[PDB]
Amino acid sequence: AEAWRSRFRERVVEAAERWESVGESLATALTHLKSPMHAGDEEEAAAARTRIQLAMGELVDASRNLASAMSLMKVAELLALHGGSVNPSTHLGEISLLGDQYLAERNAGIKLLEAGKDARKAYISVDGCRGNLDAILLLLDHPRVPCVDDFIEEELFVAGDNLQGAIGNAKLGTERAVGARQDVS
Repeated sequence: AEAWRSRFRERVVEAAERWESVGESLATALTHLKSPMHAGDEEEAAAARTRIQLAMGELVDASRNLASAMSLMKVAELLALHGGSVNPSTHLGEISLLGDQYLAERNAGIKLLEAGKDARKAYISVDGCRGNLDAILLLLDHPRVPCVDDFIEEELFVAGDNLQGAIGNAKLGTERAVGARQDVS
């Protein structure tokens, strides 16, 4: 009923920082993916590869900070499940079983559980976007393929769609994590 609650707050505070970093990296990645990419000239292909490598660097940052946010939020939940348990040998089965003396942590925990889902969906969508950008890199090395620029256009569209999905998940996840922070601050 004491120390774990501070640790819980610190983890929620740090999770919200990670989430805000994720949103910034995803947004910057998308700025690189707006205009068309072309393979039919070596200079245009090089321009496109550079844009892709910039986007990829932002997506690695986003993925890392998503992985950190998930870990932090999970540890916070477990702090509460163990900390809130009446018997020192056992942990609570789920956050909604927390006693009403820990209402702040219980309210925060409910948000962290859904933020966890938001983070996992964002992570998956980022990996999808990466997959599309990897496909474009393959297509840029086959300029003689008929219709190669149509295939690039297809993959670029899907990359943006996947990334826009992640952006939406991160918006919600960040909102939940800041809500959780507010619950315990």
